[PDB]
Amino acid sequence: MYAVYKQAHPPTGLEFSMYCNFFNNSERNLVVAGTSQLYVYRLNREKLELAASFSFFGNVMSMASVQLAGAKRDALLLSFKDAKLSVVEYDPGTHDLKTLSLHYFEEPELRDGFVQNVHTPRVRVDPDGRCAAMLVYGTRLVVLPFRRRSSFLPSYIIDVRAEKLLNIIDLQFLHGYYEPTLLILFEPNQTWPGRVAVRQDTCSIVAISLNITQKVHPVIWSLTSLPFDCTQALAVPKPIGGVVVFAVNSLLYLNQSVPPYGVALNSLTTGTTAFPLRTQEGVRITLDCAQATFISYDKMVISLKGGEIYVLTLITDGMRSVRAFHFDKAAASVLTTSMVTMEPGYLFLGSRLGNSLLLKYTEKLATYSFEVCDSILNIGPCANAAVGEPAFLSEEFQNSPEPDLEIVVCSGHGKNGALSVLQKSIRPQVVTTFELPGCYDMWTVIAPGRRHGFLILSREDSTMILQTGQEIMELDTSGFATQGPTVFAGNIGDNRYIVQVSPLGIRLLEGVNQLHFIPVDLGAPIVQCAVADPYVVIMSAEGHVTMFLLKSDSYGGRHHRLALHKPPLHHQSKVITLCLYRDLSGMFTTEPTHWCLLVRENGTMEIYQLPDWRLVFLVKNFPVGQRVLVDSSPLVKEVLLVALGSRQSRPYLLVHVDQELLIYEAFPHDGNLKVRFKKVPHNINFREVARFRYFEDIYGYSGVFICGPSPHWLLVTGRGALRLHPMAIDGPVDSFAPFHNVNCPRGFLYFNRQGELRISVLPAYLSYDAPWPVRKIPLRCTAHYVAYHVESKVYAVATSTNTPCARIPRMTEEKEFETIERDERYIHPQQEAFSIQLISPVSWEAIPNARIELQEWEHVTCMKTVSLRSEETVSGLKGYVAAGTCLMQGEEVTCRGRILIMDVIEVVPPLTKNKFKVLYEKEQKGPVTALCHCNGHLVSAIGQKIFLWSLRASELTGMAFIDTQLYIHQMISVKNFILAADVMKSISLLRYQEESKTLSLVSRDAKPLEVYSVDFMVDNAQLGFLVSDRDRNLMVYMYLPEAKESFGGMRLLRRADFHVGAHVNTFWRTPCRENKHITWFATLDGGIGLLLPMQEKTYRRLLMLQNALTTMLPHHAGLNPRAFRMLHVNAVRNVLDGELLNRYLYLSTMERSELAKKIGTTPDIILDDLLETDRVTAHF
Amino acid sequence: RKTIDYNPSVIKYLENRIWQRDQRDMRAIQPDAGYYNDLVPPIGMLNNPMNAVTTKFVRTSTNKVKCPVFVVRWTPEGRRLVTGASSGEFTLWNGLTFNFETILQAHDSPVRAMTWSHNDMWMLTADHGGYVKYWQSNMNNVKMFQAHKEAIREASFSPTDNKFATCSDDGTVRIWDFLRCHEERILRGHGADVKCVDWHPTKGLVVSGSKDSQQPIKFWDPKTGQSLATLHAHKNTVMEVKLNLNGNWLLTASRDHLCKLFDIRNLKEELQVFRGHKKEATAVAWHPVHEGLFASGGSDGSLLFWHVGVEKEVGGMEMAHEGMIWSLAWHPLGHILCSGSNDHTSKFWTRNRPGDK
Repeated sequence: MYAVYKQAHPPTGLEFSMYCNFFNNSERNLVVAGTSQLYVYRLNREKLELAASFSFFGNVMSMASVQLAGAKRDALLLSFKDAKLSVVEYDPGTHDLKTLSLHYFEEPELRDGFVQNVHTPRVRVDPDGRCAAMLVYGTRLVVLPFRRRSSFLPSYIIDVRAEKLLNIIDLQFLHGYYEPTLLILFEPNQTWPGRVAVRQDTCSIVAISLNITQKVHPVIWSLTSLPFDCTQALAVPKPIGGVVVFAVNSLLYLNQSVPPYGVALNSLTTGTTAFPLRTQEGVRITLDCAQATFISYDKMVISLKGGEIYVLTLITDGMRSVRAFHFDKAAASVLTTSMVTMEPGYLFLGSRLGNSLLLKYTEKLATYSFEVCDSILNIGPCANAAVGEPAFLSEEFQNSPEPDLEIVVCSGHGKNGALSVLQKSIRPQVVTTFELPGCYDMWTVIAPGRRHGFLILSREDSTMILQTGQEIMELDTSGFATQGPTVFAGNIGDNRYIVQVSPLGIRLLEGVNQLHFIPVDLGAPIVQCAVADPYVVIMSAEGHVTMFLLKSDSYGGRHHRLALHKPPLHHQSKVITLCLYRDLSGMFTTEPTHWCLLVRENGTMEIYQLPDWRLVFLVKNFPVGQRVLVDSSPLVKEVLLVALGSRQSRPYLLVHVDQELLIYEAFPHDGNLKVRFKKVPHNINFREVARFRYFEDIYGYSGVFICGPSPHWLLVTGRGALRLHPMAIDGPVDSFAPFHNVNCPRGFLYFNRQGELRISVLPAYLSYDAPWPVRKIPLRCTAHYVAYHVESKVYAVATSTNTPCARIPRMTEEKEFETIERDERYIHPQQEAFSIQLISPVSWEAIPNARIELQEWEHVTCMKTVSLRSEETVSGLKGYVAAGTCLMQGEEVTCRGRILIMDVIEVVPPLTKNKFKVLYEKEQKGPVTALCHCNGHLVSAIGQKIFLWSLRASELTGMAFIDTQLYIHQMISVKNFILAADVMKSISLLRYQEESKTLSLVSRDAKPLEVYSVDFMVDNAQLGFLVSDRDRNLMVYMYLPEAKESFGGMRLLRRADFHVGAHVNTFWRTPCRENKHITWFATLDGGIGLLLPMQEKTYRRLLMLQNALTTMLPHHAGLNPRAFRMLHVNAVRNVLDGELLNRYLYLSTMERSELAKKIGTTPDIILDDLLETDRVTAHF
Repeated sequence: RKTIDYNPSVIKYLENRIWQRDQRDMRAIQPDAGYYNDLVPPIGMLNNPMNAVTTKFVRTSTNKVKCPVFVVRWTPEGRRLVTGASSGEFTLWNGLTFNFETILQAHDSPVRAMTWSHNDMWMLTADHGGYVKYWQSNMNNVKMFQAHKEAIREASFSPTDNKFATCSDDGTVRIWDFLRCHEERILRGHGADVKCVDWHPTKGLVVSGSKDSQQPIKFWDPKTGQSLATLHAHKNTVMEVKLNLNGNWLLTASRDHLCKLFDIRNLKEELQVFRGHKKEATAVAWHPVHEGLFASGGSDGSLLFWHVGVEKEVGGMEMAHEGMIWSLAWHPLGHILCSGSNDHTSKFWTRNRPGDK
C-alpha cells in the first residue's frame, strides 16, 4: 500500500528568536525559526517584512549566531535531531542559504548504551565569538573553536562526567572572561517534587574556563545546594557580569566576587529549600517555563508561564554589586516560546501557542509601557479539526459538482486559544453578473479619490465602453474608438489622461472626448502595448517597437500630448514580447526610474533604462527558466515586471512560457543593473490575451491575478511574503481587471469561459496575508474539541478555563473535600472548568443560551459528531454531538465517567435559530475515555472496557462490551469494524456482529507504540490504518489474514511508514477529484498535510525520481531528505516525500531534462505524474 | 482501604501533549498537596525518572490462607495482579483497588515461575519440581506439560513468543517450542541449580545464572545450543538476571549483597556495580518506561531503587517487608510497583504525593 505525502499548509508555530547581521554587517534583522522553517524579517518604520525564508529537511532544535573572522556576515548555528550541527550563511550571489559546514556527532559510544535520547542538542555561543558549544545527550559537550584557510578549528568533545556533572539543566557562556567561561546548571542527585522531603537543594552550578589551544577546562568556581527546582540561567552582560538563575519559586544572582543573592518569589519556597532567600514583597509569581531577555545591562524583561510580562531591574553599588531585585508587572501578552530584543525600544515575542508579537516598549525606578505593533498569525497547535460547509456562497457557484468545504481547527492554548477557519481557495463574492457575447479582453480606467470611470471591452470587430457609476451603462455617443477592436487601454498623467491603443494607432483622450490620436504604421499592426507613466511603448506582430512620451506644456498649464521618441534599440534578434516598469523602489540602480524588459527570438532577455534606452541587463538563456538570472556583458509568451509590497518595495518578474509559469523575486547584487532574480517555487499549473493582470488596492491588497486554466491570486502586503491562493470554484478565467465602484467598493471583475462577466468583491473577515485564507476567532480559552452538526450547520466546541484550585478531594471513607488553607503568598493550583458552546458559521459567534457547563473537576475527554439509528430519517440515522467526560479528583479517588448526548434543534428565533438539547446525560461506572459510532450504535471506551450501546428514545441500552488495554484514548470505525488506540499498546482492530451482539478482537499490534491519533487510509479496494506516534511518524498498518507474517491473522502488519516531523492529533478524509480518499491531517506545529494513496508503478517511477533528487541536489544546512524521512524519533517506506518532489518543478528545463535522462524517463512523464498528484489534492 | 487511580494522570498528560512539545514545556508540579491533578504517568516526564521511585506504601495484600509469595506478575493490561504462592495458588487482586478478586488452585506444587508472552495472549507458569502450564487470558488452563524432573526456577519468552527457555534445579536450561509441547534443545554447561534465566528482547541468545561459583552466569545460543560465553560476575549464587529492553545491558542480582550491570557487547569489565544493601539481593525489576531506572529487593525486607547513570542508590525502603523479597513487578504504566516476599504478604508501592513530609 503506497502513498505520497504533501504539505498543504506549512507549520506556523515559531520556537526560536534571534537578532543578528544576516544579510550584511550594516543592518541587523530578526531571525525566527519554527520546526522546519526559518525566517529573516526586517523592520519598517510598524511592520515586519519577510526578507528571506528557508525550509529544511529537519527540525531545528537550537539556533545561534556568531561573527567569524572574515566578518562578511554573521554565521548561523543550527542544531538538528540527535547530534547534527550545521553552520550556514546567507549567499549574496544566489539569495539563498549556503552551508559553511555540517558536523555529525552520532556515535553509540557517545550515548553510553542508552537508545532513547531525552536531551536535545543545545548550542551556546561565547559572547566574544571565540568558540561555540553544543551539549548532546546531556553527556558530551562539543566545542567548536573559531580562528582569531577554513574558518573553523577542529572540534573536540568534553565528557562532562569527569564534579559528577549529571542532569544538566542549562548552560550559558559568560561575559567578561579572557577565556570562554561556560556556566553549567545541573543537579548531581536528581529529585522530584513528591520526594522533595527526602531530597532537596540538589542543584549546582559549575563554571568552566575553556582553553581551546591546550584543550584544558578547569573549574574556576562552583556552587552546591542550590534549590532543587532551578529552571534556567541567564548570562548578565557587562559591566555587571553575573549570572541570574531562575527557579520555580526563587531568583538567584551569582558571581565570583560576591556571595550569592537569593530571593523567594512566593510562599511555596517554605520547607523546600534550605538556601537563604530574602522575601520580595510586591511579587508573587513563578519562573518555570518563562522566557527572559536583557533590554539593557540593568534591566531584563520576563514573559511568564501565563503571559505576564514583568521587568526586572538590578540594583548595584558603585562597584556594580547586585544589592536587590525590583520587579514590575509591566503588561500581559502571548504565551512566549521565544523572545529577543531588536532595535532600542522593540521586543519580539515568538510563540507557537499564539500569534507572535512585535512590541514597542517606552519608559514611563523606571517602568515601561508595552504596545503591540505587529503580529504573526499562527494556527497552531491544531488540537482538533472539523470540516464543514461555509455559510455564505455566491448563488452563481451553488449546485457545483464539487462540494464547498471549509476547515475549522482548535488552535492555540490558554488565553491564546482560538478557532482557525481555513479556506485554501478564494471565493468571489459576486455582486452581479452580465452576460456579454463577443468580449474577449477588458480594461478598467479611472475617469477624472480613485474610482474607475470606464470599462472598455474588446471584440474581434468592435469595442464597448461602459460608464461606471451608480449604474454601469453602455456609452455609444462618446469619442472612443467604438469601431474596431481595442488592443490596450490605460491611464497616463497620474490618472488624468486615458489612452486607447487600437491596431491602427494610439488615442489620447480625457474623459469621453478625445484630445489626440496618432496613427502608427510600421509595416505590421500593433499587437502589444505597455504603459509605465509617463512612457508608453507599443510593438507590432513583426517586432517593431515604438515609444511615446506624455510631455506637459511649456507654460505649465498641464495640457499634455503624446510625443514620438523613436528608440535606438536596433538588434539582429527579433523581439517577441516586452513590458515596462516604473520603479518607485531603490533596487533598480546602475527616486522614480523607468525600465523596459524585453525578450527576443535568440532566447536572450534584456533590460533597458529609459529614456536613453541604455542596456543594463542581459540573460543569455531566458526561456530555460534558470534558478538564478545572472547579468552578462521554448516560447516566451508573456512577461510582466511589477512592484508589490509596502510602497512598491519588492519587485517581481512573472514569465509565461509555453505551458509554464515562472516567478522571479528581484534582489540587490553588487554601469550594469545591480539586480539579480531568483526563482520562486510554486505548483501553479498552466497546462490545459494578457494572462498576468496587475492590481493595486483590490481590498487593501496589492498583487497580480494570474489567469489561465487554474487562476490564482498573487499577493504581497507590507510583509514581504508571497501568497498564491487558487480561485477554481469558477472555471478557467481568461480576463481580469480591478474595479472600484460605489456598488463594488474595492473589488474586481472577470470573464469566465462561458462568456459571463462577474462583478465581485473579496469576502471580508478573512485574512488573505497567510499561507491559506484564514479567519481567527479568539476564544480566550483552550479549545479542546470541535464537532460539526450536519443537520443544523453549527459547530459544538468543547473548551476550558482555569480557576484557582480551592479544595482537595480526599476519599473515593466517604467523599470529603479539604479546604486548602494557606497564606497570601501561596500560589494556588490551576483547576480546569469545561464548557460546551454552540457557534454559528454565519457570524462565527456563540449562540446565546446554548452553552453546557459541566461539573466541577469534570474533564471532557472526547467530543465527536455521531450518527445514531433513528426512525425519523430516510437513511435510518441522524446526527448528534456525543461527549465523554471523566471526573478526575486525583489519584486517590476513583475516576468515574459520564456520557453526554446532545442534539442541536431548530427553534423559532438569527443566532436564536438553534439551541442545545441534552438528550442523554448519565454518569458511567468507569472513566469515559473515547467514543465513536458504528452502524448507528454508540461505541465508547469506559475504563478498561469498550461498550457498544443502541440509543432508543432518551436512554442507552447496553448491547455489547469487550475487555481492552490500559487506556484507549481514540476510536474510529469503518462500517462493521472498529479501531481503538491505546496510550502505550498501539492499535487494536475489533469487529461487531449484529447477529451475535458481540465484539471480537480481530487483530492488533503487540509492539508498544505511543499512539497520538489514528484514522484510515482508503485506497481503491484496500483499507489501511493510519497511525501517528510520539516520534512524529506516520504508519499505515493493514489486516492481512493470508499474509502469514501475522502468526494467525492476529498480528497487524506495518505496510507503510514516514517521518512527517510533527505530532498529528487530528485526521480527516476527502474524496478524490477512483474510490480513493485523501487522508488530510493537521499538525501540532500549525501545519496541514495529506497522504494520497497511489499506484505501485507510479510509486516506483517517482521513487527513482526521489532518489535522484536526494542525491543530485543541494539541500539547506546540508541535510539529506532520505534520512530525514526515516522511521523513529524495520522501516517499510512506501510513502513519498512530495516536499522533495516539488524541487524538480524548481529545476530549469535543461536540469529537468538531464535529470530525466539519468532516471530513464521522460520529463513529460514526470511532470504528468507530479501535476496529477497536485490536481487530485485540490480541495477547500 | 486506600486506592490509586491512574486515569486522571493519563488524562492530564493527554491534555498536555497537544500544547507541550516535551518536558521543557511542562509546568512545574509544586511540592504541595493541592497540585494533585497535575500528576502525569512516567511517560509524561522522561527527563526525571525519580518520579517513579515508589517508596510510598499503599496497601498490603495477604491471602486468607497465608503462604510465602514466590512470584508476582501484572496482567498485560494491568487489570489484575497475580501472586503465585507456595500453596500452588494463583491469587488475583484488583489492580486499582488492591482488593481480593479471585483465587485458583493452579498448581499442586509451589509455583516459582510466572511470565506473560510479548503478545498478551499467553501466561506461562512453572512450579517447584513441577510442570509448565499454559494459561489463556481468562485464566483457563489449556496445556499442562512435564518440563523438568526437578525444580524450575524461572522461564522467559522469545521475542516472537514462538519459543521459551526454562532454567531448573538440575543445573540445566532447556529451550522449548511454544506452539507444540516439545523439548527443542538442552544446555547443560552449569554445575547445579540454575536459579534465573532471561531471553534477549531482539537478539537470539539466552542468559542463565545458577548456584555455581565457577560458572555463575552463562550465555547461550538458543537454536544452536552452544555456550557463547561465561561471566564470573559474583562469588555467591546469582539470584536474578535481566536484560534491559534496549538490548545493550545485562543486570544481575546475587547473594554477595551486590547488583551488577554489564555491557552485552563487551564483557571484559563490569560496566557498573550497584552496592547498597544489608544482606543479599534476591529480586530485580527493570522499569517499563524509564530506561535507566530499576528496583531491587533482598534477603532483608528492604527494597531499593537505582539508576544506571548513578553510582549510589537512588532510593528505597528499609523495612518494606519482614521476609526476603522474592519478586518485584512494575505496573505496565510504571506508577505502581508490587513486591512479593516470603513473609506471606505482597505489598503495593506508589509514587510520593507532592507535599508529603
